[PDB]
Amino acid sequence: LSIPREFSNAIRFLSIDATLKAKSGHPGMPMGMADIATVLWTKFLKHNPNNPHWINRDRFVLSNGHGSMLLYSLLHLTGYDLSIEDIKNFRQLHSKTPGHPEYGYTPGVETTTGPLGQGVANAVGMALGEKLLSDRYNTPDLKVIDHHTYVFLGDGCLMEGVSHEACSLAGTLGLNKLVAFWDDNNDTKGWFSDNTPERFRAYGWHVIENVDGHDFVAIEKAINEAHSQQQKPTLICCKTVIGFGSPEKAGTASVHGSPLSDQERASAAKELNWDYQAFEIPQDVYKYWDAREKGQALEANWQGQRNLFKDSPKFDEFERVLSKELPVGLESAINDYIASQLSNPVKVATRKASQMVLEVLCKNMPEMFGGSADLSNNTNWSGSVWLNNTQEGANYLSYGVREFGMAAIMNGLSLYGGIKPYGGTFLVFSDYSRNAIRMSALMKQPVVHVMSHDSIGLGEDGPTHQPIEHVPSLRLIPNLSVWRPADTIETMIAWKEAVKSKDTPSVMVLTRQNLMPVVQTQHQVANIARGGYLVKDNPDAKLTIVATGSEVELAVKVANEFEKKGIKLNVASIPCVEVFATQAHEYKKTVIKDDIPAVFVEMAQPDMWYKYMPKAGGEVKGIYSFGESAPAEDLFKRFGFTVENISNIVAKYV
Amino acid sequence: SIPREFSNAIRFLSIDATLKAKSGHPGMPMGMADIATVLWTKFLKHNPNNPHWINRDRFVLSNGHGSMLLYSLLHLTGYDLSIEDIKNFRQLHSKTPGHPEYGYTPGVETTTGPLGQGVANAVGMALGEKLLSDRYNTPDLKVIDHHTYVFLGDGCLMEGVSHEACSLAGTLGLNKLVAFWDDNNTKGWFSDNTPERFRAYGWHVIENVDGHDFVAIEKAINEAHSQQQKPTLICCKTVIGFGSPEKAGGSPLSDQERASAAKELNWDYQAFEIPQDVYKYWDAREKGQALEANWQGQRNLFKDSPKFDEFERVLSKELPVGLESAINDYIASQLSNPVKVATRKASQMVLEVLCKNMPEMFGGSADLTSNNTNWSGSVWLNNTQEGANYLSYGVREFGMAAIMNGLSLYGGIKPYGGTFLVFSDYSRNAIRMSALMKQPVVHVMSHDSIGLGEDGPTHQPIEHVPSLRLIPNLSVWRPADTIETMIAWKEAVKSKDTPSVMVLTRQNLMPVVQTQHQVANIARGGYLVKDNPDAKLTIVATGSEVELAVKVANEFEKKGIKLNVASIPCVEVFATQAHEYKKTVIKDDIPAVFVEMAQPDMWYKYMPKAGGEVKGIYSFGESAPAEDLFKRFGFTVENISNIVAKYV
Repeated sequence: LSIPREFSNAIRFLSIDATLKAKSGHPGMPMGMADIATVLWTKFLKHNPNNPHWINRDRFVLSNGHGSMLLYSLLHLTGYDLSIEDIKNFRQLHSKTPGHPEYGYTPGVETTTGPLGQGVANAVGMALGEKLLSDRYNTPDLKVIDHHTYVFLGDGCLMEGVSHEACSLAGTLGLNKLVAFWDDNNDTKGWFSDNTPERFRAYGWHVIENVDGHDFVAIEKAINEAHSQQQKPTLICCKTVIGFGSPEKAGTASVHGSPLSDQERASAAKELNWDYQAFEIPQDVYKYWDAREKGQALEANWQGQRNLFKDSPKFDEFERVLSKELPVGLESAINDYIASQLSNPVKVATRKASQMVLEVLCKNMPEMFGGSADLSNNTNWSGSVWLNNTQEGANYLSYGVREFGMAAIMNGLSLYGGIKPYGGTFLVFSDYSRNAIRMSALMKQPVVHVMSHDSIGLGEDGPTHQPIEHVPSLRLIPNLSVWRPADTIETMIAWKEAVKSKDTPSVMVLTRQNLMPVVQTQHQVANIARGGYLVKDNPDAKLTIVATGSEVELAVKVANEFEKKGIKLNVASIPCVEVFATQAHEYKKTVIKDDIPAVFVEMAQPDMWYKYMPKAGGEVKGIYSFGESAPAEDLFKRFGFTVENISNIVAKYV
Repeated sequence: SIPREFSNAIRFLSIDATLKAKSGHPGMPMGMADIATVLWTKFLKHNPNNPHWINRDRFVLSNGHGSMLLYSLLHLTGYDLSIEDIKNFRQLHSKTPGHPEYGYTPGVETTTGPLGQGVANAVGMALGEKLLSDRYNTPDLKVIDHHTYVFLGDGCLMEGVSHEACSLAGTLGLNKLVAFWDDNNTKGWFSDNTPERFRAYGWHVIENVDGHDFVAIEKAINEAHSQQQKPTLICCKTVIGFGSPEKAGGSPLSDQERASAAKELNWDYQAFEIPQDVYKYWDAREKGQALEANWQGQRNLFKDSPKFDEFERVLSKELPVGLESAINDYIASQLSNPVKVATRKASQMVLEVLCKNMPEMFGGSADLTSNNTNWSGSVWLNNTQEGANYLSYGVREFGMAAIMNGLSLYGGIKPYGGTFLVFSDYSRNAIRMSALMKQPVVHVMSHDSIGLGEDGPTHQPIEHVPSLRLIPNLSVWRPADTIETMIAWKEAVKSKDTPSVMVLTRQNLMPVVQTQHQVANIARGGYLVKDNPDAKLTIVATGSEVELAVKVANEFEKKGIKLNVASIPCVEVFATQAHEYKKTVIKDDIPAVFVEMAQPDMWYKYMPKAGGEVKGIYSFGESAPAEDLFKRFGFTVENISNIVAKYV
């Protein structure tokens, strides 16, 4: 039953040989962690290479940088559809083997890593997912969800603040099926001197210190100990030698950089008694590693549980949430809400409009899992049950003041399956969580990032809290829909589009201050989903005011003033530029007519609006400075967002 | 020895100001008033008549929902912050904005709002004191010697940037830094053993200090001062809203609740009324004026020392007189001896010159270990303190940026620091705060585009350049070659009130600057690399795309068609130029094609009357060698020529 080093050395040589060929990538960390990986993957991991999508598989995340070949080696050796040729094309065009692992095509890659720290937070989100689905669907007689989450992490991950956010939260939530392995291979002394075990005990984790990461038996015992934990997530502190097996390179961290020379490879092969040439793996080694037969048996055993679940009360819901389809009754519920708003219009902040909408969505969607990062701006609904207080039926989480951690955990929840996460903070704090938002876009995960307090209209908190560049800065991120609704019906349509989206995350940009309703007609409702539409449509319009969010009501008031003077204006609302940009050419030119001027009005940095300037010309009115601490009314006067000032601008053209 | 009446003064100014503003939070000031009273009246070395006194202790309020605590302290000790100012809390143009802002309010050391960063700024200020004291003190004469204090709250501790800054402060042994934690009456989301965490960082921790017991507080601060090697965290148990019968344990109190607190705390004064005995206890002008006068004598003893002139120059924020000639010589050398290098390498070559001439420059990078931020004279603080002019911050991009803000505020130090451009997403708000605080920090950002190749989409910027151009008061330089890189760095170090981002390539680039007439216009942010009277179209480009534009123009030249080529190394500076110049560089009556390996939607602003189009990138990047990516994304002489050929 003992594991010969030969079997782990297969990882070391595939990693060395691949990086040498690519002249790019790093073999040090894979050489350091190969024995740990061998024990975990061959003695514990529950997985099926023939079905990387098996819903009860253990989840594995490689969070730490460089060392991508560790994961590709594991997937190849165990029999996933990742070939020796793919390994020979590590870091080349379109391959299954990019320099950093990418979720979505390579079989068995659970998340996209590269930026440090976020892999650990994604793993936290995956472990939370397992907890949530097991709670939702298991019964005393039948467990259909029951598995672990494993993550490998390094010193760089531990230095990153997002690791503090995610691991502090993992400890509070008691994610006992989360097991982390730290590659403790240390020049870090000059800048990294934390007592890491003490830090993790401070988070309420179980910590296993001083595990020899090159001793197969010690590693196995540590994993056994981790499995016995009923209450706390576990950190296994694995002492390793970076570049283990290389007499010349072992322990230098220069091996954490460049590939090995031809001569160093041969020297490593001598030191390790490895008899094989580049990319050659003997059949004996493949025989130990291949997990196809065992994995088929594991899934077949679990299928027995799924069959027992057939026809149970929550079976149809389970199938539906896993399929990612919306409930059949949602459309009718949404139309009823919109009809109610047309009948009895209200003047409310869009943060409140969003809360009213979530009452409708969450009643109808058991998969929705909300949250907020504070010490909850309208992210809760009447039926919210906070996981902080209650395990039973939990559908909401207060993340504390952890904006980046919240965003990266939600990426893990989205990847996990059966869950539609959304989570709120003030829009300025998108600066803290920015790269996790980008990652939701890159991984095509339709997370909803709810961002309140969207402009100088928030008033007295002042310039540190007032967004200026934020809305357009988020518009620049590929594959991210930025919705900035004007009123309760625009807010409903924006959320509908956001939850319907299969592959694109959204930002929901919401006001502090109350706004008068602007949508008047059922005809406008379908056009709101087109991202831009006419609030005022006059055949003899002389100019278009184009606005979003809180500026649409300002535009209407100005159009009212000009109406009195016998001058017709059009008013266009563009609640989502990204969506509007994809519409038909003819449609876009009906909303922003090409042969009359346009004035673009938005309380944000307005340079991007010149893209939409009609042939007839016009100008943009935005904000280019930081804000000020004052009541909202005084700020609107100071920055020129007044009926009088916008009228004076329009007057230049008509 | 301290009557509660004297700390209750902070409580009532805070309650009364927030009630009048109908905005703001009196709870935290009510909880921390006794801790602040001991600190400020028994320990803080300061001069209300000169908030810029070089050897003052620095105080930082990191925590939110507590602005009135700081305004009360400044007012009572005698700073130029009046009762009238306090009556205008949160009102337009007042000296008492809702969150403290550096620059106008006297005695406010940093701008705080977003949580966690105050702590990192304080770490930077304590690092600053250590650097200047190492540079200028001798065993016989201490010119710089003072403490750094920071108040912080639960939200600050939950933020990741607190982990980055406090981990590093422990490693660096900043023993003159003392932090106070408002551990007030949330285990559902915050259950850390905070003392154990801080001991794990190498801090000295004082637990269970009663925050309403004046004697216990003073004992704790004395204990912190005895620390020779570690920064100290003092854990203070407080009652939020302390003094209020209805609220004790962020909304302004009602008139009725104010009257109640007053009865409870035995405060018999009206709104904003402060009695003589309170001012007599608190006012610090006499003791402060003498503190400074004494020190200005130590300063005068320093007058004969070899490092005195330098000390005075860096505190003044003046550049050395020989710098201008050194830079010109460099530029003339490059025109005489062109080389094809990455701008990352050009930047390192420039720093050789700048750092040799400017001892105040303090570099750093965020890694385990291709920014090229070190120069041959680099001495890493991680290895030795004697002569240290560089720090490895570890994998701590946000903490590095926030610490650099603290170093810049501190004085006598010109920080710059490097990470990959994509990771500006991690440190983004600290970059914004450098802009808001008018601190001329240089944020050095390498690996600027899909040109970095194999590391792939998680590492390749797309939206980053334009996303940073949107930040108010931030100059984004994207130089094309060695001379543009030198001019960009020159402008960045000359800037008094505006931070810069230096955007640099991984991959090599051929020289584009040819003449001194061009050199003279690079500092205008945009200029013509090729200027032809018969030009049919302009290719407008930045950074690595300028050489592509030049190659395309040279191909058209062979067929008898002349093009203009404009290089725009800094859009923010170009935008400030005269109208005539901008419409000369981008000639208004011929089409333009904008070429840049970034999201290009902002370039429509510069489209000439004659029209044209943009060529940028709208998708994520990809893992492949750079040459293969340029073919897929269309950044080739062939494709750009095909676009130009639509117009000419």
